[PDB]
Amino acid sequence: IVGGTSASAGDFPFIVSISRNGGPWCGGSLLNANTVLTAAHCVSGYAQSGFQIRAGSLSRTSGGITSSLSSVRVHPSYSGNNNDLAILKLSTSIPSGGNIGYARLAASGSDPVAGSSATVAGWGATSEGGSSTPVNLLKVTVPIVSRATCRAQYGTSAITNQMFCAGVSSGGKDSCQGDSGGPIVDSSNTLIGAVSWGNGCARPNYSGVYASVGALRSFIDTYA
Amino acid sequence: ECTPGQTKKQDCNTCTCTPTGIWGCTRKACRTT
Repeated sequence: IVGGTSASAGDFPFIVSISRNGGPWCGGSLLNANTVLTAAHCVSGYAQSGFQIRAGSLSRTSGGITSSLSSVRVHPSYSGNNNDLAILKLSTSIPSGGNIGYARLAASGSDPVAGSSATVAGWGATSEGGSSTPVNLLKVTVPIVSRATCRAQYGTSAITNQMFCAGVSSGGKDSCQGDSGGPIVDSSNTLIGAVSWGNGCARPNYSGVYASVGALRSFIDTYA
Repeated sequence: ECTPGQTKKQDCNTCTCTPTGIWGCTRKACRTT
């Protein structure tokens, strides 16, 4: 996370960190006792056995509850960067209560309105290309960028209706490497997306790109 | 500046050259370095 601040205990009850081979890698969102939603690219092509999840902690190294994976479902139509969601079934059921809860989801076929506010969180780098890896969770609030604008920055075919973007014209606030899969939410804390891709991090005129929960609601309900 | 449609990797992240001639890259934290 670039341009953000330390997150507070309870701001994202459902956020999880996801390590691979004992190192940081991606974030996610707990949907229920045995389901995590992350980015397709966090898990596709990789050995499911390398992944541990942590829920109920601001820290990516300690606290909360952990689980390995039972199975992984990548979007049937995950292609390039499009349809970039995967469902992870957990080996250990993580009950709600205390510091953990489950994510409510953006409405089926909804699309984040340009200019509206959204907040993303994660343990990724704090600068583009930075050697930083925060222990404690970070968060930034950014405006949604209209798809028409994002298409201007990246190209019409690069940005699909299963993606939406967020960022500030002059840069300064973004998700970054290590935040992949992690939640971006509206001001009801509804899960509207997962961190996916971008040109660098927090660059002027280059939005963060997100897999769209609204646009992909069908996939999620089916495999959750 | 890249030729649209080209691909590369920066560590563990796949990058794609978009129509506007820049690299779009995924946002994983790459461990074993």
